[PDB]
Amino acid sequence: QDVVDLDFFTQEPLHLVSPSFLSVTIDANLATDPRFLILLGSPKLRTLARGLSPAYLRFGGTKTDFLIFDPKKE
Amino acid sequence: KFKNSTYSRSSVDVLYTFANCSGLDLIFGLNALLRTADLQWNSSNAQLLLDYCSSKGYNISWELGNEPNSFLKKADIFINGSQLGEDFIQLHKLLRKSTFKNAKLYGPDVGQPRRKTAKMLKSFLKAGGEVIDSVTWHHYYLNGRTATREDFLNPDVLDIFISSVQKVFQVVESTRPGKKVWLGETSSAYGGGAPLLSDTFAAGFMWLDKLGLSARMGIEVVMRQVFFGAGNYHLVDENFDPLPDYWLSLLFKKLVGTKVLMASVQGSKRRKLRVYLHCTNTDNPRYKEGDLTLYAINLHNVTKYLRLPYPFSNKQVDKYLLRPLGPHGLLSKSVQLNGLTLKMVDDQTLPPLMEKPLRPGSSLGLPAFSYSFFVIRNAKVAACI
Ligand SMILES: O=C(O)[C@H]1O[C@@H](O[C@H]2[C@H](O)[C@@H](NS(=O)(=O)O)[C@@H](O[C@H]3[C@H](O)[C@@H](O)[C@H](Oc4ccc([N+](=O)[O-])cc4)O[C@@H]3C(=O)O)O[C@@H]2CO)[C@H](O)[C@@H](O)[C@@H]1O
Ligand SMILES: [Cl-]
Repeated sequence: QDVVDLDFFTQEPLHLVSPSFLSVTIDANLATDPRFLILLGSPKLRTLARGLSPAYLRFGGTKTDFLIFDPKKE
Repeated sequence: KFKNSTYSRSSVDVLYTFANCSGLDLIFGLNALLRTADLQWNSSNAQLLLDYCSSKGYNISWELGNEPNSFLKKADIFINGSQLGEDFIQLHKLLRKSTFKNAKLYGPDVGQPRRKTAKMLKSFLKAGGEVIDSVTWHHYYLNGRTATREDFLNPDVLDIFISSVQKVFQVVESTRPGKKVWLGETSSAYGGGAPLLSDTFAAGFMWLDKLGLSARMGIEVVMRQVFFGAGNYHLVDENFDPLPDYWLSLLFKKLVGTKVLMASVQGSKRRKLRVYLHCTNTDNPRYKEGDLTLYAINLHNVTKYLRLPYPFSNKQVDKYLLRPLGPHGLLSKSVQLNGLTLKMVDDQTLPPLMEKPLRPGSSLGLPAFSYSFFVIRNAKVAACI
C-alpha cells in the first residue's frame, strides 16, 4: 500500500533554532555590478526581503577577500 | 583569477539601507588576505570601515575571511587556523574599542569538513574560539556545472549533508563545547548553481531537506546562497521575480517555529519520505500555542498517504501543499499553493498564503515529487507552550 504511519516525539524540544533560523546571503560579487544601487534600491526586492524577516543578511563570498574599502571613491 | 576591487561609502550605504528597510540584520565579511610582512592580518582597512560604520550608527555584525581553507589556491597564500584565530582576536579588540562594543563576530566560514578543512577548523577554534559568537561553515551538495535533474531528486545526495554536520559537531565538541554552529553560506550547487535546476521547483527538495536536517541536528542558523544575484540559486531573479524556493522559504518562515521536535516513518527506511516536526511559529496569527507544524518531502514517483499518530489522529489539519505550475513540471519557475499560483499582488504586497483545511481523521496526501507543510491545530503540545 501507499499508507505510512508517522511516529512523533513531542515530550520536549530537542533543539531551539534562532527566530532567524532561515537567513540569506548577498554575494560580495554583487557589489562589483555597476547597477548595485539600482538593484538593492528596488522597492519590489525590499518587499520580498521583508517577507523573510526576521533574518540575517550575510554579505560575503569568495570576493570577500578581494574587496578593499576606499573612503575617497564616494 | 580573482583581482582586488574597491567599494565606496555609497555601496556600504546601499547594503545597510537595504537590510535596515527590509528588517534584516547585516553581517559584513571583512578581507582576511590583507597581510603584514610576517603574514599577520593587517587591520588598517577594516579600521577605516569600522570607524565609517560607527560614524553612521550602523549596527553591523562581522566575519573575517571566506573559505580560508582555499586561500592557497585563490591567492597562493597559506594562513593556518592558529594564525586565523589570532587575526579574529585582533578584530575582537577593534570591535570592543568601537562604538558598538558588543557587536557580534562570526567565523571562520570554512568549507565542508574534509580532513584539511577539519584540521584548520580545530586549530582555529583552539586559538580564536573564545571571541566568536557562532562557528560558521559552508555546504553545497553538487558542482552546478555537472549536476543532473536526478541528483536534485536523489536521497543518496540529500543524505551526504548528515555526515558533514556530524563532522563539524565532532570538531566543535572537541574544542569549544556548546558553541553555536551556523551554516554561513549554503545552497544546492556551487559554480553559480545548476542551470535550469537551482532556480526551479526541483531545487526545493534540497532546500527544505537541508532546513529540516539542520534544525534536527542542532544547527541554529542557515544562510541561503543567495537572496538575489547572478547565480541560478537565487531566491529572486534579476527581473525581481521570486522563484519557487522564495515561496517555500516564505511558507517555512510563517509556519515553522523555533522548537524542534522529531517525526519518523514506521518500518524505518528513511529514504524517499522525509519528515520533520517543529512547534508552529507563535507569530502566525492563525494558530495558537501548542500547535505542531509537520513538513514532508515525497521523492517517490507515487502519492503517499501519511497517518498521524495518537493523540493527533482526529485533529483539524491545515495543508500547505506546493506543486509546480505547468508545463515545465519539476523544472518550472512557478509554484502553486493548494492549486493557487503564488504571485505578488503588486510591488508592495505579498499574497496571502491560503491553507486547505482537511477533513479531521483523514490521512495526509503527499503527491509524487512534492513537499507540503501540515499544521495540526489544537495539538495542545505542552512542549510548544
Ligand atoms: O560569469 C559568471 O557568472 C560565473 O559564475 C560563477 O559562479 C559565481 C557565482 O555566480 C557567485 N554567486 S552570486 O551569483 O550570488 O554572485 C559566487 O559564488 C560563490 C561564492 O562566492 C563562494 O563562497 C562559493 O565558494 C565555494 C567554494 C567551494 C565549494 N565546494 O563545495 O568545493 C563551494 C563553494 O562558491 C560560490 C559558487 O561557486 O556559486 O562566485 C561564483 C564563482 O565566481 C562561475 O564559477 C563561473 O563559471 C561563471 O563564469
Ligand atoms: Cl568558549
